[PDB]
Amino acid sequence: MIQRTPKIQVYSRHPAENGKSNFLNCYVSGFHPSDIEVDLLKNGERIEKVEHSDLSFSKDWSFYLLYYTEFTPTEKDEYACRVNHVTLSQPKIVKWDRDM
Amino acid sequence: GSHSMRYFFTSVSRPGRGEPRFIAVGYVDDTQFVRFDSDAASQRMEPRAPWIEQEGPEYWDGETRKVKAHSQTHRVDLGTLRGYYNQSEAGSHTVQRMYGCDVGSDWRFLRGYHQYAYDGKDYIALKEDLRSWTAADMAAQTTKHKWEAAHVAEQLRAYLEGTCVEWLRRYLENGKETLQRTDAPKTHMTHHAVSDHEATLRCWALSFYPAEITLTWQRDGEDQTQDTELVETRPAGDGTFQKWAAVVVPSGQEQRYTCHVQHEGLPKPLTLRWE
Amino acid sequence: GVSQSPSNKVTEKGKDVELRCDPISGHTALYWYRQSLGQGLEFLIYFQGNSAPDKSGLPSDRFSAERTGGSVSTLTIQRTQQEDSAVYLCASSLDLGADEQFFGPGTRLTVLEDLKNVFPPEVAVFEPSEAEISHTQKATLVCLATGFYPDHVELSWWVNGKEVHSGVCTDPQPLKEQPALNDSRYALSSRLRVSATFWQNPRNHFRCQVQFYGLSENDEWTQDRAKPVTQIVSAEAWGRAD
Amino acid sequence: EVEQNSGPLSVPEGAIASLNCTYSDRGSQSFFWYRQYSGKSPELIMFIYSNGDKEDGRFTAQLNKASQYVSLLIRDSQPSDSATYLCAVREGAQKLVFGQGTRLTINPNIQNPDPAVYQLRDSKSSDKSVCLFTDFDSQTNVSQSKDSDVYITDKCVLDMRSMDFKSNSAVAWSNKSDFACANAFNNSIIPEDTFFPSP
Amino acid sequence: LLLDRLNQL
Repeated sequence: MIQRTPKIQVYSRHPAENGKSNFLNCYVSGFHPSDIEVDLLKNGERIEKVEHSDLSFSKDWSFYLLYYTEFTPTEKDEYACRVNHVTLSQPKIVKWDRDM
Repeated sequence: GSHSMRYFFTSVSRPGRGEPRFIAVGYVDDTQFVRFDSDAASQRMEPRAPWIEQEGPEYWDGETRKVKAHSQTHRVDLGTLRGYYNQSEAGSHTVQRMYGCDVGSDWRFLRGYHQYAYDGKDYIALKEDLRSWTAADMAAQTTKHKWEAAHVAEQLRAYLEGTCVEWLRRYLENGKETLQRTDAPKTHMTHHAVSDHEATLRCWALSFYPAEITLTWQRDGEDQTQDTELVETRPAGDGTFQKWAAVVVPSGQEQRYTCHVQHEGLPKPLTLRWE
Repeated sequence: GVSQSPSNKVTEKGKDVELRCDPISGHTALYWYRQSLGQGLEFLIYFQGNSAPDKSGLPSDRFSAERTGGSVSTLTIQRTQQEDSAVYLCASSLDLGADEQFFGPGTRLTVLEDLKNVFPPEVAVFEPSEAEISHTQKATLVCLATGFYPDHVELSWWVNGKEVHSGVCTDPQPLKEQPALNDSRYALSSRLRVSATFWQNPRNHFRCQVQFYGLSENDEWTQDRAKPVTQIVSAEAWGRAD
Repeated sequence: EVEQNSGPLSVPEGAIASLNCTYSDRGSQSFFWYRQYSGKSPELIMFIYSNGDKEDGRFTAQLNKASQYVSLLIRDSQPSDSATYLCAVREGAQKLVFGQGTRLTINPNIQNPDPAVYQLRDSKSSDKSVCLFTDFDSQTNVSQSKDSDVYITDKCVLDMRSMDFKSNSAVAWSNKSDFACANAFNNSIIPEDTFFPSP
Repeated sequence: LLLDRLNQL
């Protein structure tokens, strides 16, 4: 039972500009096994209008998914992502960075 | 030049929770068309892209009496792998299958592959020749020997060189403005102060097709490789991709740093410098 | 190889029957098929491990096959309709998408209502014509089974103990003794042939065995005679010099 | 569906016999050729997975996905071949669907015919007398006769191994003592040199 | 289009 520790990434699709409509994406890649628990968050509350991508894996043999939602950002609210694997002792912090 | 159709299979055993979980997915290059879930409602192979939406119902019904039978063969597989590895019944185990074919500039067969892995570690894979197998375990050989009996290597060979490519072409034509498209990145560069004394340059590449790209920093021509962070290519949403590379630069030295983008979608390599 | 159990079955309408097909050892896939006289190979239910992945394609709800208690498999037909009289074939498979499938001898099934015509065949060896030996210089034997029912017979020639395979003929089809009639009885022909002086040498034991198939200890009978069971009617002849 | 013409086909010995089969679902991939005898059991003997030319000596199964058909060529057709040939396509993913199948007859090489009708002895069983047609040619047919209650069986071919011989066969017998062997084959057409002794 | 012939280890 070989396990890999899931590298996480959170970002926006269109240029990250407030006012225009964009999308928040929580790409998880390079893990094993596949029994992963993912959720997007708004400050603390669970955004639930999110659709999972189709479970695929890489040539590494390591799995990868995409969780995404429609969102428009303000220079006030904060969006982040929670990921819990069988490797991570505790969950995982990843706040959206406006320029990252 | 080259074009690939690959198939992806997933089977995770789950003790006390019924029959194992199955997930099959199809890919044309980096575009997804078919997916299956033994947990979802319809129990039917799902279309995603327009060029497969056009495919009639005789195919759907044919590829759902097929992929449910694909599942069945993968469900039994999990048990053999517990017998060979001498393992405990109560145990979440993952088996994975990926076959596929490639077609070059012209559109004819280039390369093929068919490969199994279990729990994460390699098991068995077909080589390049499609004449012999790679058995990457002490007791994955017992399966390799059997996979010569029914000339499994030879039978697969005919699929990959057969309908694999014949249908690959079909699909590529079924929606030419969806697959045969190629998108060039929308590149710029930002600046982040980590202190008064430390700075960060970040080479952006927004929405491009396909995946393959080679970003690398240049410092005074030389191949900059020490203070460089770079991520895995991330899928945007509308059939496009993104990748960025980061470099740590001392407060003042900026002109020294030039970016180098690589891709098959741009005339010659693009260079980016700070304003 | 494979073996389907038992040999045959002739039964009264309304019976249940389990059908055994001991399949090739180390085969994780089984297919049930049925085909007879007029019909072609018609599919029923394919198996995998012990799950029934495809059950569709069965005449009634009376039809249910199961394979769970190991590798060996069973087919259950409740309240036997007369319409199911056919040859039931069972074929295994090493893989699922493997090359060959391996059929066992199969099991012919007859569903009558009256066992009122279960008649053993009248077996009589006809001796070569002395005219044929003076012309063709070869001796020809005939085996006839006049009056038998149902269409369940297996003939075999025996030369001094051992079953010869050379110089034999058996018509696949017998023939109804009357055209379109209530429960007719059949007659099937068979020939042997060997060398001329072979027959004329009276130190040879030409016997013609007819494995018939009647009723088992599952159905008792007293209507005219006694119980006409699964029996063998043989006709014998030594050689003849003069 | 998988449709197929069922002949029956009749071929002379030595000649090439050809079996054809088609299908519906274009994207088929598995194509098999089983051969079953007199209600024995199907025995796979040809199978093909890709378009082209595969040969097991005499057998020569050919596939073409274009027109959606598959063939089978048997060169040097022996009399030991007559049986229902059987194409098969793999439906869904796993399961083999079949055509009706094609009955074949390989009419043997009757190289030195001798049409002769013989009576068989009153072997103390019944007053039945068996008339037998032997060594007739492959161009002959064997209908019934007059009184169809008096039975005549079909033609049939046999062997003699360590002799290297071949001949056809037919039988005619009655339970009424009023049936000779000259009037037996009143329907069955006889050549000119039909040896007819009567007891 | 998927693969037609399947094998178990």
